[PDB]
Amino acid sequence: GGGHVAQIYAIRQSISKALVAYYQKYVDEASKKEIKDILIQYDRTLLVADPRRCESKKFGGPGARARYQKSY
Amino acid sequence: QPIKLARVTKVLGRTGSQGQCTQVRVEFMDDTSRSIIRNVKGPVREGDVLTLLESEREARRL
Amino acid sequence: LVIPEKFQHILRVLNTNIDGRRKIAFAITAIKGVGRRYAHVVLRKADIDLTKRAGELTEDEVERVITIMQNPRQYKIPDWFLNRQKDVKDGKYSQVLANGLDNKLREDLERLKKIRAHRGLRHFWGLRVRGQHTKTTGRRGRT
Amino acid sequence: DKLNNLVLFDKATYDKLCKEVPNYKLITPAVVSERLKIRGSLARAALQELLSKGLIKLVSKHRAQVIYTRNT
Amino acid sequence: DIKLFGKWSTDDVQINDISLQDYIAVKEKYAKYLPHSAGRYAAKRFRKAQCPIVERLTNSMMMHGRNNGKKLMTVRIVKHAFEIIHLLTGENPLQVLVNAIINSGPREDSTRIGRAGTVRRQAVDVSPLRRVNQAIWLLCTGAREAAFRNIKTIAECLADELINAAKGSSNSYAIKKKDELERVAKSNR
RNA sequence: ACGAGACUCUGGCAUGCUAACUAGUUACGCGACCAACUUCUUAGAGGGACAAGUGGCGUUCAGCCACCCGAGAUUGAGCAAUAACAGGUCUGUGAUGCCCUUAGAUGUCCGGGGCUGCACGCGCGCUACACUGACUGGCUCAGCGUGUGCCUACCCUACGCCGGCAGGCGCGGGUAACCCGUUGAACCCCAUUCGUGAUGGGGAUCGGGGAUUGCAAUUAUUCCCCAUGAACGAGGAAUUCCCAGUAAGUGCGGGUCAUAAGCUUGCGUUGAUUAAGUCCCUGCCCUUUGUACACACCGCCCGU
Repeated sequence: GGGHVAQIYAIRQSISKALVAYYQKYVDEASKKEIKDILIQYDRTLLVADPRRCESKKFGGPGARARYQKSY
Repeated sequence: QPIKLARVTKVLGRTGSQGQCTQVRVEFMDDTSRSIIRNVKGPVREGDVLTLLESEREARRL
Repeated sequence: LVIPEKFQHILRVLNTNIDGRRKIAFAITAIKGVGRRYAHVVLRKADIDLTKRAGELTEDEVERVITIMQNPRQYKIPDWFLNRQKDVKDGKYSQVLANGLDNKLREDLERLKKIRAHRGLRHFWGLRVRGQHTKTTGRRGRT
Repeated sequence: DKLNNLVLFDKATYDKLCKEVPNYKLITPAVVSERLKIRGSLARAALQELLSKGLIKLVSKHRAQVIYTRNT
Repeated sequence: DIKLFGKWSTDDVQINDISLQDYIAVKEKYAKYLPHSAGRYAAKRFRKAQCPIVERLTNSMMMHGRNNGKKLMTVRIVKHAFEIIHLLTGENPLQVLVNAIINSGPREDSTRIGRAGTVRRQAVDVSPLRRVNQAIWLLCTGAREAAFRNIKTIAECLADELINAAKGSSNSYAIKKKDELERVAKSNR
């Protein structure tokens, strides 16, 4: 995948999530909650990505909201 | 020109031909607490702390 | 990382007379046939590096470039590097120099005026010869 | 309107400005370029020659601000 | 071992007062090693106020139409030669670092009067954040023009930017422009 | 009872579910010690968000503001009430009511002047200000979509002649998640760089190298290089559009079509200063009031 903000910070999402799954399925839940809490309390933006996407080119204009110049 | 900490009690509204100033009422905490009104600019959120560098600036209303 | 060359307040290459204010080796706009990829290619062919100190650069490299351009057809190097190629009056690309001569020959407008063509007047009036639209946009050329 | 500075390398004048850099509290290419009003590339070459002399260690490189430091 | 950055720490920087954390607030998940946390500061008002003043400072150089918003630029700026200055200072730059900008700040701006008349302005204020960061925005313009067509450039003003960041005393320039306007509009009290 | 909402489509979220020989893989696996009951992509019967929890304002009602939690907390569009207008369309339609010209039928035939002028008569358009603009070619990038017989003779494209690549000719694949193509002369970046701004930094024409092959193109089709130097760094009166993945930059694809775009309709990519307000200008709506207006203020109307 191309895009810095995509694969970067996804490496940290992956390290947190892989650690979570490993400790949950292998050792217990208490160590999971402790270390996962440390990692995802360092920063929040791991588990949540930006939902922002390019929006549709709209009606009678160059883009989504801009409109062609009106004459009188 | 003392520095006094006061809490916003209510947000009145804007003024001007097109609207360019904001009205709040701030109450003191350590100056024999009483209600004083003052106009304000910028994001001064719901019940935040407005700092009075002076106890004499009022808001001329309407 | 030291060089015993001495700073020269006056330097002369091609008899031009222009305001020497900035640095050199890419402000060679006074030199007509050197710079950019061709000069980079020649210098890389000469196997030289950038381990010296900028600011004080002499003119020997560009002299060597013009020297190789004196006989460019011997080595069969890709020959789309000269300015006016496949012109009438010669099947080759000869040498010329000095300013006040090149800017005119950028528009070889003797035979195209002699033939009684619209092209001579299109070129002469400073207007389009290919048809750049000139009523709302396309107003540059005389200001 | 570039200023005129003595750049000639002489038996005497050359060894009078090369031992003036370490006589300042703030000694960086930025400080020299903003204060002594000579090319910062000259200061970069000076620190490169210092690195060649063997009293520092190079870490990273850049077209404006390079990293040369010491741990002794 | 919860020490902020690789050099600072959150265990020795204490004011023994919990009313004066409006400039530096490092006590929770909001603490940032490097400011490239992404995000949108224009989604809602009171969110650019929720900004960390370090991030607002470095990002608000997003002006002209060609250098606008590009977070790679600001992160490279605040990384490059900051990595150098940390090992090149050794001592504490804290004195100037705080003591020019972060209480250079003004104390009043003005607002419009009635319905007409562009000859004087009624003096008001805000809880310090908006006025300090309006001085910061005019200082964005001022530090730019101190670089814009000037000699000291971008990605090398790290000293002055740490000044523009940290905490509490007075030496600035665009802020004294704001203070001239302060007094002029304050003659209406 | 309509309209509004609901609704439909569309985005945004799954240590979940249904499974893929076109994405994706485990120690009796090689071409290498000197046949995972399906999850990234695709798409389905479902789930998820309700102002739901808390705090504060509210005849403690409707609701509003803020805050955790959360993928997401007024979130793109489509559809859209009788009366309306002598609004446009008879040149979209043996959809359709007849007063009525001409033979120079508003039929054909690579056939054929203009409009591709320059004292502008107007309107929509083609364009970024510096270590940010662009080159090192030194790491896996995006689409949204299109693509070949009723008519029909016209499709999208994978190597060499080789000057330096589309390419004049041989060549296969794809009626398509199978081929183009993990989108074949593109990031915005960068050891060609600006030391304080007319230089290297972004192009006033306009000339050659082989031109995709369209009789014509010039009286609209068809590449980058020599660095030849253009008020070379926020703009009469008047103003148009716009509030977050707005604007703007930037390319790409569909329609038109012969791969004909400076147009339009969509799509991604970089990415956003300002504002969470007002009724001052232009208007609109839910009232009260005045009227000598009702063709309704572009009204009506007085005066030698």
